[PDB]
Amino acid sequence: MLTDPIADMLTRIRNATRVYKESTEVPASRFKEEILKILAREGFIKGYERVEVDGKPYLRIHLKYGPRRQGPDPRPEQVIKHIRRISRPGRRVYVGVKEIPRVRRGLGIAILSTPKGVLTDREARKLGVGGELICEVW
Amino acid sequence: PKKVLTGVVVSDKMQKTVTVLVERQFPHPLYGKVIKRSKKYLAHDPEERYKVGDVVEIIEARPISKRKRFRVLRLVEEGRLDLVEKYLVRRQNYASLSKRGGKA
Amino acid sequence: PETDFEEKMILIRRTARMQAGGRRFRFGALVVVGDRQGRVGLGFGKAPEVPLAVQKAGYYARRNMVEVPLQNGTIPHEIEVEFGASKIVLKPAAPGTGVIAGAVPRAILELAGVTDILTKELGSRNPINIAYATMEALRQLRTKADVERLRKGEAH
Amino acid sequence: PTINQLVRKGREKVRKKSKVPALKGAPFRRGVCTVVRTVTPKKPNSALRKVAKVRLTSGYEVTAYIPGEGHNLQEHSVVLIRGGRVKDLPGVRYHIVRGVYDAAGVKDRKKSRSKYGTKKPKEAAKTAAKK
Amino acid sequence: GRYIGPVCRLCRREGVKLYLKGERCYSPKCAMERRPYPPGQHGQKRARRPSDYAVRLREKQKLRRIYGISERQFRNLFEEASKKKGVTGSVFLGLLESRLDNVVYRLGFAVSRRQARQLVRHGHITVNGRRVDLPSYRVRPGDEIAVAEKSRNLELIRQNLEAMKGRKVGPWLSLDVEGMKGKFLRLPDREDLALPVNEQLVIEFYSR
RNA sequence: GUAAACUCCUGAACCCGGGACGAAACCCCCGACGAGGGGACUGACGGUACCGGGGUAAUAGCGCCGGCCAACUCCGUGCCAGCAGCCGCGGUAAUACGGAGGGCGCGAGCGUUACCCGGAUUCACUGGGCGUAAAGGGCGUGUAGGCGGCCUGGGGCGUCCCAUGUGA
RNA sequence: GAGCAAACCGGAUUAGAUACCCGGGUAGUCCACGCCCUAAACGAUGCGCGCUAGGUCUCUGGGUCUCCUGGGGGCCGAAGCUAAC
Ligand SMILES: [Mg+2]
Ligand SMILES: [Mg+2]
Ligand SMILES: [Mg+2]
Ligand SMILES: [Mg+2]
Ligand SMILES: [Mg+2]
Ligand SMILES: [Mg+2]
Ligand SMILES: [Mg+2]
Ligand SMILES: [Mg+2]
Ligand SMILES: [Mg+2]
Ligand SMILES: [Mg+2]
Ligand SMILES: [Mg+2]
Ligand SMILES: [Mg+2]
Ligand SMILES: [Mg+2]
Ligand SMILES: [Mg+2]
Ligand SMILES: [Mg+2]
Ligand SMILES: [Mg+2]
Ligand SMILES: [Mg+2]
Ligand SMILES: [Mg+2]
Ligand SMILES: [Mg+2]
Ligand SMILES: [Mg+2]
Ligand SMILES: [Mg+2]
Ligand SMILES: [Zn+2]
Repeated sequence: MLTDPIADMLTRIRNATRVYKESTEVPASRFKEEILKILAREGFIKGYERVEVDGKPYLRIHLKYGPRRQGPDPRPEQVIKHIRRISRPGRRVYVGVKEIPRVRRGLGIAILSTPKGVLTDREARKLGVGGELICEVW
Repeated sequence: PKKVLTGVVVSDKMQKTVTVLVERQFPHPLYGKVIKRSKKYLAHDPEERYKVGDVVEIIEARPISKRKRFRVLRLVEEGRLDLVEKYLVRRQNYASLSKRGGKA
Repeated sequence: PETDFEEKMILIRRTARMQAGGRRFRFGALVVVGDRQGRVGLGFGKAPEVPLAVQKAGYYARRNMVEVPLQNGTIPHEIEVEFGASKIVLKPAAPGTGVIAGAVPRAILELAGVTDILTKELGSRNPINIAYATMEALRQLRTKADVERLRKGEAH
Repeated sequence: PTINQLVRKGREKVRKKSKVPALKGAPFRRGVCTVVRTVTPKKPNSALRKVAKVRLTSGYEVTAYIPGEGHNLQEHSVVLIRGGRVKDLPGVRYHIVRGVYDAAGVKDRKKSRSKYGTKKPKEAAKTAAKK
Repeated sequence: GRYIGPVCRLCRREGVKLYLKGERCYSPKCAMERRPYPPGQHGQKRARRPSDYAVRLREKQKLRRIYGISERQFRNLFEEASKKKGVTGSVFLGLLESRLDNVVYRLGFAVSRRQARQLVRHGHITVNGRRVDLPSYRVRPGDEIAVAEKSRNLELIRQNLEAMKGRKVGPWLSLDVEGMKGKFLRLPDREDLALPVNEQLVIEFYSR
């Protein structure tokens, strides 16, 4: 039994990418599905599409990387070099609007969860709201 | 405006009096984790109408003794031993920590 | 084209080994070479004589350089990098801030041609891995993340 | 530790331990010398080092090193203690100031002075600048 | 009482030519002329690769010794700067260059700063009319810095302006040699100043 | 070390004369006892600050100079006398003791001692740990508590936002 | 209460042996109930859960059965980790 539904996903994407898999599956759910909507509009992952496996819903996240490199260790740079969880369970981290994070000096987002859908540091600030700081990706 | 608080009676032993439990909830001054603490307030039952485990609301008022300074406006659910059982069960514990020495 | 920079010796040491009879020192120099225009590289070769030790490291230096993405006079953005036990962390700063960092990271950053930074340190303040420490930092700064997230991917 | 641990049973602040048992803070002490012995050094160094017990105003009978190339302290002298430990003398953790009370500054010294209470010389003994 | 005493040894310690005397430090005699090595019994020996601290230090004693200010008045302005909007660097200089005792140097009224320090002291200068014997007085943009009426007749001063007849002035100042007056147009910008300094280092020194 | 000498220029102190802001009303008169207007007394600080004239070159010290920490030789002394914040320095070549010269620092101040914060991500929320370095409770059962999968709908306590009062 | 064996009894070795060696010997080791609760009680590595190359040997159930799928024990090793091991 999972303890933190999201964190699970984030990680499942994290390791997934470290071994360069083409895409990984993760338990479906509105939220996660809305959380991946961002990683997708933002370029960290080609995309996700509702899929079934054994009979239970899952989400196929098609990871995105870069080009192969020159010299030793030719593996492709990472698109999601880092993807942490901020607001863990039993640690709820909600930030005001003036408390929203800047994240990797604009090189990365920070998915918030404001009472106005799931937005990113940008949007959320643009709309003028704050809320549970779900994660930080770069 | 007089503050209203919503809690759960937990003892009707006294006359015209009811012990209400107010659970509050706030993030840490230095850890932001959410937290729950509680306080027992002593409000007046001039009608003896409120009984065990009734979920009531409370208001500030003319002190009516050492500790009692609130009242019981009106109901919010006429029955829930569910929570009273928790408090009663917390105390039950103390009764057993240190001294008695179950080891002797 | 041209392959000449400015060299700076970070920290030298005698190392001493042991054998029947006595001891035997081996010298270690830690050098940084740079353009002040974006290229810099650490290097530490050993030798029975400091000079060669420096020269060698002068050669190892120039071979391990890293074009640093400088914006104006700073690092484009933030980065903290783990090494042995060292945790250098650099933070981009406004102009007129100054370098502001340790003997080592400064020796390095100052050749990459920086002018304004604020550095984060938190372990094994060891001249060596803090040295390396400041470099992968400089190797991880981003050029084109802007491109990688939105460009296609054909032949990978 | 879990943050919900840091919550119940938080973090214990670091208490300090004064390496200078000179009551109520106080920067200097007034004591009455008692025995002015000559303790030896320790592991690495060697010689004879002037030192002297001092019945302190606060009530403590503490030892004190006697700086300088030579001094005039005896069995009843009143002295001022500073503070600072010597590393070759276990037990003492305090110094004796000079040119203060029965404690007189060493003669002829010429650089220390402020340290080692010792009114500089007159040099040819004229105004602030002649000689 | 800031310093006061041998100067050229200062010139010799920083290794760069400092104008702390006005005249002379131009003709073959500022010492840095055939003897640029530091003073002391080892000025000629060989110097060892300086410590990051040494450089930052030397570079400060330079910036400062050029204006002859106590490390005290020196610091506090540094701070003023640090706090003001703008490039700590130049903002620092700006102010440093805003000192009456200094402005009196740039306007020529005196052969060099120290002398200007003095002229200000003995009340031979004026700002907006009311004389000012304060060296550290900060000249603001738009303040005439004239010569004391009862001083316009001193030989020493006449001598000075007499030779200014021709010497242009910083594009951040301007003077009227006739009425021996001169305004402080605006805070001179780093460029405008030709200092053999690296304030990006002074700065670094006070970051320790 | 242009340091002094010496030359010239300026002239803090000190002397002369002048010397005030801080003070305007309460009272009295006209007016109406209003409003307004008129009159007059009123200083501790002070004869002080400040202005005008004359005017002499007219206090400097203190800490350090092995490494951190910028500053080096010689003479003395010889594990002695003594230095010491840590590391240490001294047993007959001491850049680490003492004096000299020199030098760096700061300057009416400079050193010292004590205590608070910093460095100390050395109590770590931001920002740490526990195979062998200090650190997993000998194991389990289970109470308070902390934490909790998937879908929709009510509340909307938390949470976020706008207004406003408070935040002297 | 067979054997063994603290303490203890002798034997021998030693410069001296209240020891290593040797011959006996009590508590004890054994069982019952009650008490003690410690341990290099060590994998010196809390419990649960999800995720991340393989290969090789082995115990145990299913299997279209010398191949694949589940549980447990070892070995070697991807990425990764580690101050190193
Ligand atoms: Mg509560
Ligand atoms: Mg009461
Ligand atoms: Mg680490
Ligand atoms: Mg740092
Ligand atoms: Mg005392
Ligand atoms: Mg004297
Ligand atoms: Mg004199
Ligand atoms: Mg001066
Ligand atoms: Mg200097
Ligand atoms: Mg001058
Ligand atoms: Mg005259
Ligand atoms: Mg701290
Ligand atoms: Mg630790
Ligand atoms: Mg839920
Ligand atoms: Mg609400
Ligand atoms: Mg028997
Ligand atoms: Mg251990
Ligand atoms: Mg089957
Ligand atoms: Mg297995
Ligand atoms: Mg292995
Ligand atoms: Mg590997
Ligand atoms: Zn000169």
